Amino acid sequence: AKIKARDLRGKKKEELLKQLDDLKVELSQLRVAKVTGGAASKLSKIRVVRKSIARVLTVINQTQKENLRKFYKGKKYKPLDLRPKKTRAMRRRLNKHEESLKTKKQQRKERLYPLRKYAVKA
Amino acid sequence: TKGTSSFGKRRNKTHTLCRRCGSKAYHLQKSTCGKCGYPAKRKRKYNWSAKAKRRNTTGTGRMRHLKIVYRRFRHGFREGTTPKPK
Amino acid sequence: KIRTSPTFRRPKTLRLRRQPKYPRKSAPRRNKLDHYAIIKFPLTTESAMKKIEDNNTLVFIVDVKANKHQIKQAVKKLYDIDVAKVNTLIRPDGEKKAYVRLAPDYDALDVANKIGII
Amino acid sequence: VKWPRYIRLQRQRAILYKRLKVPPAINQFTQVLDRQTATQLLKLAHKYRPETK
Amino acid sequence: PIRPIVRCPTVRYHTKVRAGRGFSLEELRVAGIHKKVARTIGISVDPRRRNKS
Amino acid sequence: GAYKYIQELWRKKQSDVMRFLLRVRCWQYRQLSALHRAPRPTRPDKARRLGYKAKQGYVIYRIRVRRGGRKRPVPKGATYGKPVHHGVNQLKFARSLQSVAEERAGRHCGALRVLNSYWVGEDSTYKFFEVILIDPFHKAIRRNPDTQWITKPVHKHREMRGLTSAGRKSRGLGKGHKFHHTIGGSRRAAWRRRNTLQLHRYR
Amino acid sequence: SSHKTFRIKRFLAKKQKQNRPIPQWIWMKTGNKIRYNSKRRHWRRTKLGL
RNA sequence: UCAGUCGGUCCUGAGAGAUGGGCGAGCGCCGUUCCGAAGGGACGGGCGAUGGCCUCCGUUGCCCUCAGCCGAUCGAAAGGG
RNA sequence: CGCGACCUCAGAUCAGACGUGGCGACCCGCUGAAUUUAAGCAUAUUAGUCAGCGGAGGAAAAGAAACUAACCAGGAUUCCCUCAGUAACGGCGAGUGAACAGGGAAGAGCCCAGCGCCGAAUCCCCGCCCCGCGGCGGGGCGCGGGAAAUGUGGCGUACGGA
Ligand SMILES: [Mg+2]
Ligand SMILES: [Mg+2]
Ligand SMILES: [Mg+2]
Ligand SMILES: [Mg+2]
Ligand SMILES: [Mg+2]
Ligand SMILES: [Mg+2]
Ligand SMILES: [Mg+2]
Ligand SMILES: [Mg+2]
Ligand SMILES: [Mg+2]
Ligand SMILES: [Mg+2]
Ligand SMILES: [Mg+2]
Ligand SMILES: [Mg+2]
Ligand SMILES: [Mg+2]
Ligand SMILES: [Mg+2]
Ligand SMILES: [Mg+2]
Ligand SMILES: [Mg+2]
Ligand SMILES: [Mg+2]
Ligand SMILES: [Mg+2]
Ligand SMILES: [Mg+2]
Ligand SMILES: [Mg+2]
Ligand SMILES: [Mg+2]
Ligand SMILES: [Mg+2]
Ligand SMILES: [Mg+2]
Ligand SMILES: [Mg+2]
Ligand SMILES: [Zn+2]
Repeated sequence: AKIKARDLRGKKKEELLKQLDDLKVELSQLRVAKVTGGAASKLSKIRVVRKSIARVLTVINQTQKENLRKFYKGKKYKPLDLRPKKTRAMRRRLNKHEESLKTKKQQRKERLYPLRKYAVKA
Repeated sequence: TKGTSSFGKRRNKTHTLCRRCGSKAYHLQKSTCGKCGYPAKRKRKYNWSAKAKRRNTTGTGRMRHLKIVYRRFRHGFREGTTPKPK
Repeated sequence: KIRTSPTFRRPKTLRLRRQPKYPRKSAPRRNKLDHYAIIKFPLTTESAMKKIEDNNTLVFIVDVKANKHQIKQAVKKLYDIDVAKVNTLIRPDGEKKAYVRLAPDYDALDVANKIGII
Repeated sequence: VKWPRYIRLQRQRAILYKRLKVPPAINQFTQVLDRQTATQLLKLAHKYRPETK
Repeated sequence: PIRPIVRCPTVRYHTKVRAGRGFSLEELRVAGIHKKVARTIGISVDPRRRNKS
Repeated sequence: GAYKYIQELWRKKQSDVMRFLLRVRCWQYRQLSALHRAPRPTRPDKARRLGYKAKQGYVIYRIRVRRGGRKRPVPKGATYGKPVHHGVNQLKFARSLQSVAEERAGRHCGALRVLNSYWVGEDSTYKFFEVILIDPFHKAIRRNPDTQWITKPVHKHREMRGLTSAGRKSRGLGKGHKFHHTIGGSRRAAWRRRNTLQLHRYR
Repeated sequence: SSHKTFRIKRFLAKKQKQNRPIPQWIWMKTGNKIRYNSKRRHWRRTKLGL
């Protein structure tokens, strides 16, 4: 019937592949029917099959990339596609740890002379 | 024979379509583009033709990635987070 | 050791190969040009049908990025039919029309009427 | 042999040192300690080597 | 912060008193206030001011 | 301290001891190319007082600049205008040759940033400068708070904006009665501020 | 010219496919003001450039 | 509008154009062998590893030895092919 | 002859990073005219302006005196009013033309080299273990590698310091 992604994620890879190829076969024969000239049912079903193929590929890719980043979750060097894709300037920006590093000179300066909380009577 | 008869020898084009700017100005003999300067790594751009500059700017074409960056900015470029499922 | 040639050239040094600490791309890119997307749809023109009924061949419409070897292998895998030769041209509309001459054992009429085109 | 430019440079520099009138403040380093005294000094210096990491 | 009493330099305005940049180090040391704690408690300090009066 | 003796010696350039070193260095540098990297600075004390520290991430580039003035890049004559602007031969560039040296050194090494530059030798037709470059993306520099300021994008290409020691001299700025024509952002900023009509709402 | 290059032939292919008329079912839309295809090209009036 | 055999694709002509270098405030320019450590090749021999009936050979990894070229590269649907 | 260091220079599809280009209203550096005015025009004026080149940021630049003053003295930089169409420059012709002080907006100060004192007391990289990791960091174990004495780090900078 109407295939949806909720029950596709639990499916294993080989079953998804052996469903994807059947979707490809059905799309191909629907294309053949369109070229020959048939009823509008096949023409309408062409869009449904294409979207179903797209949804299956999306699920397969999401599971594959999720497993990849799960594998690279704890490692130090990770592939560029798995790295966070923010703006170039933000990536080149210093991190919070480096920008929070404070030299001993200003550390002891803040120690000896902290900013006080004061008030003046009218 | 300066005019109409001279016009009859137009049979070998000088420029071809540039592979960077897309306009038909890529000089073959010069091997350079008169519209954007394809061999030069810097896009041809002069301030004495404001109309020419405006015809091809950042906001002219599709903005395939920049308009995505614009809508990501309003959320601060979130990464790795998804809305809570039902 | 002594030098015979009066000219000096750079000595050949040892150079190693790539051993990255991480792959540049996490996974290899999926083959978007598979055996189903290489061929789009067979033609149903009267000229094509006259060709399949005489020369024992088939006509397909494919993308411009498909080689004759790729077309032959794709047809063989999709329809289990041996291919004698392939002749490809690019139509003025942009699509590539491929004539697939089958092996003498197979019959184009039977293949056509069992894949749908008739 | 047509030596590389760097080899040629580092050799003709020594040639220029031997050619030009080197001032005494610089040429004083050319006059150096003899071999037996040098190795005796190294033997003495080997006793007070600094500690490694 | 608090800024000191200051009179304008020129002859045109030597009869008027304005607000200063900060309290001088000599004034602070007479008052027994450290140069590093004065800013923390909210006292303007500039080390360039002299005291010829 | 050795550096005190070194700088005192370097201040006596006209003596024979330093003159021999200057000519030997000048000849050796002339034999080399126009732009090359020196593994260690020629003048340690001068580099240190310009900001160089002997740590990973700082490099020295010894660059050569053709000595002389600047003639107008026009055809043979052809100053098509009033006789005031006919000057071609006796024109002078508005920036020092040191500023030129550091700007092309920085242009060549686009990944690194210019800190300072100094003078290591000169000839009739060439003058030699050493330019100090910082690698902003080396962690030994980025993780050090007192020198991580150069890593910020604000200091991008200081030499081409005129922010180095040589560049600031050409701008003609500083406190004093001698620099009234540059108070504000710069000389051009001061002129722009002066040459405006501050038309108020109520006039 | 019979010795067309691949890029030029592809460019001509797109222009030919663009030259077809508007289908007759479109102008029945509600927010429609397209009475005809005004950007049609004829090989004797406009030479398409190149 | 269907090609191993028809052409392009290959080569180079007049020319054009990077690297080295030099110049230039600078986009860049000059220059084409000139102010260059310009060879990623190999008959053969030796060391070591693998596969196949480990015979003999192939792929290699390392070393010895030998080696000129003229300048990367582009440039003709009437030149060569 | 060879072996082993140091120094200068190469080759790397070597491991890990960075720059390339675009917009360019505002900003920084350089180059930079002629229209026009002077009732002509050559100095001037247009004008450090247009054009041209390079470089960024969310602002930029500047910036804490080799300062202003000559008074009973103020005290970083920047912007508004004022000084002022003044001093002054100008075929002293046309025209050009600031700054000080004063009132406000804002207001925040600092850090090295050098001289010295502390066993280089400093820093980087790779291997392993634990923790959170979609701003790759913290702790521990490596007679692991390296930078550095041709000078890293702590004290310390003209207001004195040790
Ligand atoms: Mg310190
Ligand atoms: Mg021509
Ligand atoms: Mg430009
Ligand atoms: Mg004039
Ligand atoms: Mg000067
Ligand atoms: Mg045949
Ligand atoms: Mg050229
Ligand atoms: Mg060719
Ligand atoms: Mg031919
Ligand atoms: Mg690598
Ligand atoms: Mg840029
Ligand atoms: Mg006039
Ligand atoms: Mg007039
Ligand atoms: Mg006139
Ligand atoms: Mg003037
Ligand atoms: Mg002027
Ligand atoms: Mg000027
Ligand atoms: Mg401009
Ligand atoms: Mg700034
Ligand atoms: Mg000071
Ligand atoms: Mg002021
Ligand atoms: Mg003026
Ligand atoms: Mg004032
Ligand atoms: Mg020190
Ligand atoms: Zn173009």
